[PDB]
Amino acid sequence: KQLQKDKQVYRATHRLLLLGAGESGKSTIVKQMRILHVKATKVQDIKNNLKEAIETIVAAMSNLVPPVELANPENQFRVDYILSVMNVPDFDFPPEFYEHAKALWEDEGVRACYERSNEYQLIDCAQYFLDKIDVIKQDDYVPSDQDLLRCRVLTSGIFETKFQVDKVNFHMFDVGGQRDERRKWIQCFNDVTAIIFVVASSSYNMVIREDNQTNRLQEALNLFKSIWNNRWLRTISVILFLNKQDLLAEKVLAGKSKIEDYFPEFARYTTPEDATPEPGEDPRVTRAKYFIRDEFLRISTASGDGRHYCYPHFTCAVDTENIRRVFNDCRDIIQRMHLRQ
Amino acid sequence: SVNLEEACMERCFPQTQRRFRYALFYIGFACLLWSIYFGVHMKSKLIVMVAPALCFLVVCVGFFLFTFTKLYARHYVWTSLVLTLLVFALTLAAQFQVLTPCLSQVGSFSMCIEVLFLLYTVMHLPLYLSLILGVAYSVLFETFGYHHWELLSRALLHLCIHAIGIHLFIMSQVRSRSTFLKVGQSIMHGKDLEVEKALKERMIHSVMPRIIADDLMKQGDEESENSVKIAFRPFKMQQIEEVSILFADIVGFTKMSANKSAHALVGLLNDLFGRFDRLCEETKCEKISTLGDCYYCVAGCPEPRADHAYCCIEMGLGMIRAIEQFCQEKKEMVNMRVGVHTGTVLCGILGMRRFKFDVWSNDVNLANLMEQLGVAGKVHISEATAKYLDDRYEMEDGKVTELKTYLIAGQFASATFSSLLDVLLSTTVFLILSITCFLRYGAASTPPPPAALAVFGAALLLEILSLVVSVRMVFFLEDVMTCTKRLLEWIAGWLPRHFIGAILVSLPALAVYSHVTSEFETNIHSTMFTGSAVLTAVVQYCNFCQLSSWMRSSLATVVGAGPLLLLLYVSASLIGQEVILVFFLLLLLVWFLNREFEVSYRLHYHGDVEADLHRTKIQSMRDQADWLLRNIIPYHVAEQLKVSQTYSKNHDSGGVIFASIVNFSEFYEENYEGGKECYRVLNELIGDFDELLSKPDYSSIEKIKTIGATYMAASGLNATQCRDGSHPQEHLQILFEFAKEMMRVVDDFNNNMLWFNFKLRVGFNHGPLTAGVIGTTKLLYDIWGDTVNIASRMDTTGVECRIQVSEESYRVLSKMGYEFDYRGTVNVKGKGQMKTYLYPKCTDSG
Ligand SMILES: Nc1nc2c(ncn2[C@@H]2O[C@H](COP(=O)(O)OP(=O)(O)OP(O)(O)=S)[C@@H](O)[C@H]2O)c(=O)[nH]1
Ligand SMILES: [Mg+2]
Repeated sequence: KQLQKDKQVYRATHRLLLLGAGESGKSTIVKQMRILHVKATKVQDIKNNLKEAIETIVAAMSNLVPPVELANPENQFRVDYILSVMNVPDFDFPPEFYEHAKALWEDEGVRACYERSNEYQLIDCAQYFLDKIDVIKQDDYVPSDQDLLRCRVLTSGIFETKFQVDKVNFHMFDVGGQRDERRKWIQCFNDVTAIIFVVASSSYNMVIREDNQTNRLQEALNLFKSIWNNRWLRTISVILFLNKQDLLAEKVLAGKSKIEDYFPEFARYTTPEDATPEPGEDPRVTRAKYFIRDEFLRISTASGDGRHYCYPHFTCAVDTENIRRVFNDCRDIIQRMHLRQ
Repeated sequence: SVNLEEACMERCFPQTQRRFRYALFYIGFACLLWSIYFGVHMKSKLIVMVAPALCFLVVCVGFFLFTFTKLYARHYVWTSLVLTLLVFALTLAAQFQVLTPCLSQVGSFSMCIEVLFLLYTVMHLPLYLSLILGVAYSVLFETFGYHHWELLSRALLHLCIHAIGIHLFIMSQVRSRSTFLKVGQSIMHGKDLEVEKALKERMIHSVMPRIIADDLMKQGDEESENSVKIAFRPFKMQQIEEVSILFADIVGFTKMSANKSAHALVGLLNDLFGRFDRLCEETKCEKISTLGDCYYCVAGCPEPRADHAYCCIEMGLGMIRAIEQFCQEKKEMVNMRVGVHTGTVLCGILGMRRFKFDVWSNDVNLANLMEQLGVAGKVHISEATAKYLDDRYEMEDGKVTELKTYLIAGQFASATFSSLLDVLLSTTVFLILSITCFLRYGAASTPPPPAALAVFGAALLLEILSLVVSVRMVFFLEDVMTCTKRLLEWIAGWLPRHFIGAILVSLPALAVYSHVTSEFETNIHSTMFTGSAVLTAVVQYCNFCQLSSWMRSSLATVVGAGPLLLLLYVSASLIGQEVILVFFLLLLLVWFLNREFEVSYRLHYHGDVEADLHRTKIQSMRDQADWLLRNIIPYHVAEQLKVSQTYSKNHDSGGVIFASIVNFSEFYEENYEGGKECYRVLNELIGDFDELLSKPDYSSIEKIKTIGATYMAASGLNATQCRDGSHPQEHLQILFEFAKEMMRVVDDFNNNMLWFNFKLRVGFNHGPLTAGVIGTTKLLYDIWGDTVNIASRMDTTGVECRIQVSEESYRVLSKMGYEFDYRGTVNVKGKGQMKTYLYPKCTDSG
């Protein structure tokens, strides 16, 4: 009947449902997983992402309590140049556009705009490619897999991906995080194996693109609260992550944004003794990451009743080694949970 | 139990004749061995001890080969009687010529013993008759043996043998009768479980298509069987592609059903629908259900086809001709508009109540509207079917009067109880035996043997305490402690059962063997005395038929034979030979006998557990089939159908509620595998509505059916008498309460819904209607009437988060204390302007 075996190889599979707001890393992490266990427009969209970022800075230049002025106003036409292509559906990306982007990227008024990135919706890998593309200002270059993982693609709809880890089947579903897409996630709520809720750790001082008035982290907190209580979700433990550890660490080292400013619960907060930080790790950063960690744990603490547990870890998506190690640990956890049924 | 007890033997007759054959075998063997014994060594001084045995032997073999007789089915009783009487005369005549001091008591004694046991076993005599014959034979034998303490001793032997015998006999008889009752109930269960299976099969086939019904007839995945007795409710729903779909609304059906008999409407409707069924089977199309003025069918959904479009449209033509005939057969100038469309559909069943297999997709609504936008008589076809219509039919681009559509026109008795009684009788008999063994010494004021009195008291206490165990086990006083009872009868296992019974039956022999160390061997009187004693003792072991065969047989064997062979050297010598002979033959008897009886016991147990399994199974089956019937139909209509072929029932009053999920289709994305998970969500919702029905107060409501996003409920139907304790029309309120509930319910459902909210609108009407059913082998109960399409097309015009209510209902409900903010006046098909009322008092700003 060829079905008596297929249902069991399904039972021999891992369903990995990914959650998290937009730009969290869901696309990033599924890209990572494919590389770790497994046709040219890729190079194109990157520029488009570039084309986005180069706009976002200049657009928001007039959208701050100071109108962000160039240190070199003579390149204002350059600005206007970008404002001339401010909405170009297609774009050949001519080399003069590359020059116009770079020249302002080295401008320090542009630098003052970029440094206040929190006060407006903006991609994360912006400054990275703002220098990486100077290497591919020409056209005969194939970007790095590092750029591939840093490629900003908007997740919209069920993106199923299968693979094998040492004779164990794994089937993850990339799913967007924007508000409208959240009407979809329900479709995947049917007997999924493990529920990877990632959160953009560094997105505590910024607001979501929905209303630009609700803190990205506070938003995701409310989200996770809701889902941790979902009448079909009280029975499967949750694996939690904190993406962009590095970016958060840079936020701390800059000391410009204040978590207590955004969330005063950190001022009166104490570092937990069970902290297992890496060598050469700012203890204040350890304090803050575990602060957020418990802030999410709190929700997984007020309920669950021993039927579904949290296992909060840490993650920097551009660090394939981080991904590998934490994912191996998660593989242990999920291969345990697989038979919990 | 008059001729039933007759039937008992009717199937007991074979085993009875078997037992009888083996019995006669033993009897003849005994007479033979006694003849040859009295011939070979001694007592050759006379031939009347052997020739009678020979003629009796040939009489026995004539009895044996005679049992093959045909005029026998009632006369066997007297056969047994007369055969016993022959045994009687033979033994007594061989007996009387004694009292010379060289004959022994125990010879003829043992003879009588065997006679009594064999009669008790096989001869089936009525308790009174069996008993009187036994006692008469005993007294006659002992009184002929007469030609002070010895005589009462022998009489005691007689009576205790009678006791053990009546015990065995009644046990055999009750076993027979009970076992017969058991096999009767078991065959009852077989022949009723078959028909329960058949009825539920008719059910499941009348609810699901043949293919998928027979799929459910595999009972492989017990998930659907777990629905009889947990995050997502389980359900089987598959996406299927490229099938055809056909709707048909009866043109002006309402105006047709104007003044029907509420019963003639039933017949004509079911008539035309049986016509349609007659079609679909031939046209190879699967009808699905019937929606009031409309009805619909599919083409090759379970079984994919390529001509499915042909099948469907030709079925449509058949419907056209059928409504034509009826239009001039009954002379009802009423036609039906019909529409068709082809595509893909997700098909399955949702909901736990009134659920029937159904189908959904945008293509569903497409064909639906194309019908309710299609002209009467000429089928409204789609481009989706025109692309492979293959123009073999009257292609006509039927443009509406307002997406590439076209038109076509052609071309008691407890095992424990047993144990208690048999223990009782065993201890009593052993008791009176040792009683005689004591009163054997009547001359001495105090008898010498003290160990006899010691073991007397000991075994007395042991058996009497086991008696108390049994009697507090039965009469259930629980005077000492129920924990003691439980922990102390846990030891009454199955094998320790064997061992404790073995010891309890062994004890009488050692008890009377308290008298073995003394001198008897000189006294030839005491010799025959103790011989009679030990044989009467060993023959007791039979009574615990609940105890094993090899075990009890070997135990009795050794415990009898050991000390007698021992004292064969302690003596009155040749009598040793004769007594060991009779002891041996008796052993073989009792061995085979208890064998066959323990067989009877194992058989009774087997039958009991078997019939018990069948009873459990029929219980479960009737449960499940009742559950499916209650799913498909209400209860009072189940009453009627059992007494009536059809059903029909008008109701001048009745409330009807429609709940339509507005934002479903927009919530529904198809970019997944048809987004069928959204339909899983829908099924979850419908189940959470079904649970609202099983509320006790909400048991009063009847869920009619569901139509995709539509949930349909009504009441005023189970109401068969207005009660003085209930306001007659208050159900309209509790029905309305239902609205207030589920409208709230979806919010909780929405509470588990992130960044989206389902919003349904609910339309309510009240008034007259009718209820009927479709047909047999295809069961479906439904309702119709003006209120029906009124409320349907009403809730069609409602607004979510608000309750659209008919104005006449609005009055009576306002009188029921409820608040409404006026909506206005709406336009209904065939009803023009109608005043409506919204329930929530300006739920929005105003
Ligand atoms: N530096 C750094 N950037 C990261 C990391 N993870 C994700 N990002 C950045 O986040 C941005 C968006 O990542 P993405 O994978 O699309 O998020 P998402 O969760 O999939 O969001 P969406 O696809 O539903 S819109 C990218 O520009 C990427 O550079 C990280 O670990 N370190
Ligand atoms: Mg994403």
